[PDB]
Amino acid sequence: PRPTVLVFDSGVGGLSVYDEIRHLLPDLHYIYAFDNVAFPYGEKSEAFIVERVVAIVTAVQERYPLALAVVACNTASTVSLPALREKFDFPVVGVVPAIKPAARLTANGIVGLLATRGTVKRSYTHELIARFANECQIEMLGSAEMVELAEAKLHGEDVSLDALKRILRPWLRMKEPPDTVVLGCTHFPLLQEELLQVLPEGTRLVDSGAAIARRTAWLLEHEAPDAKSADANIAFCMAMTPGAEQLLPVLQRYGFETLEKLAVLG
Ligand SMILES: CC(=O)N[C@H]1[C@@H](OP(=O)(O)OP(=O)(O)OC[C@H]2O[C@@H](n3ccc(=O)[nH]c3=O)[C@H](O)[C@@H]2O)O[C@H](CO)[C@@H](O)[C@@H]1O[C@H](C)C(=O)N[C@@H](C)C(=O)O
Ligand SMILES: N[C@@H](CCC(=O)O)C(=O)O
Repeated sequence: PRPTVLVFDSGVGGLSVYDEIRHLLPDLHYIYAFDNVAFPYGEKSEAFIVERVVAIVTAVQERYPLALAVVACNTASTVSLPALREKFDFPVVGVVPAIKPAARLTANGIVGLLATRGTVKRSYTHELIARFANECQIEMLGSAEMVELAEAKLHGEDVSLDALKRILRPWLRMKEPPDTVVLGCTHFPLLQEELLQVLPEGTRLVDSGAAIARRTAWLLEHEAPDAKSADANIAFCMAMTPGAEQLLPVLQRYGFETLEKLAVLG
């Protein structure tokens, strides 16, 4: 039996964070849960999102006591953390765009932020940009379409590079584009290869994955309750739809043998 860790996202983006966590802590009892019923969260009202994520974690907790939970979703983290930390007695990890380290890595002072449409309109974002990136200029680019490209990719469809170039056209037309790009959407690291083929040579991609993994390992050491299981890793969807089912092969490649429907009360 090993500590049970939940990794949550509205869709497949959570898998990029999970991938980093499992690389650091490979023997844990992982539970991956994705809200295919309410995806995408980017458009949704914040009041709905908070209630929804709290309800999903509540349902997961009923199936398995949790040692720790990761909200590997930018559009949910910020607004949901206080509520989740109040209701549960296990540490909760959140995610915010890696602007801070990107600001210390840029050489030309131009830092780009790729996030979903809803994330670039949040006050939480605008604030972080001023708090740890006062010495550099931030180029924001929100794209709900890129999220879909990531979803498509893990569903078996090939990513159209032309679609990406179009989305990134603004940056490709810059005299001096960002030399550092923050992936502020957990779906984006999944498109790393494609992004590197389209973005100008020398662009460095930065995300929160490895840092989340380290934070997870620290919490499992200094805060997580003794909640463990010997059961194999499992993936939960909120509705057994063709779309969710189509993720089975990828989920299996990621280490989740089974995909089951989770009953949620919210
Ligand atoms: C060990 C620690 O306290 N880390 C905090 C610190 O990040 P810093 O860049 O200095 O170091 P790092 O831990 O290597 O993190 C790198 C980057 O990864 C991301 N990161 C890291 C840890 C985490 O739990 N969540 C997260 O989103 C951040 O964008 C951070 O900017 O400063 C960041 C900016 O304030 C914090 O988001 C980050 O997480 C802490 C644990 C935190 O409070 N995170 C938020 C999400 C929360 O729990 O409410
Ligand atoms: N994984 C995405 C979720 C995108 C969405 O649901 O709109 C994020 O980090 O917010």
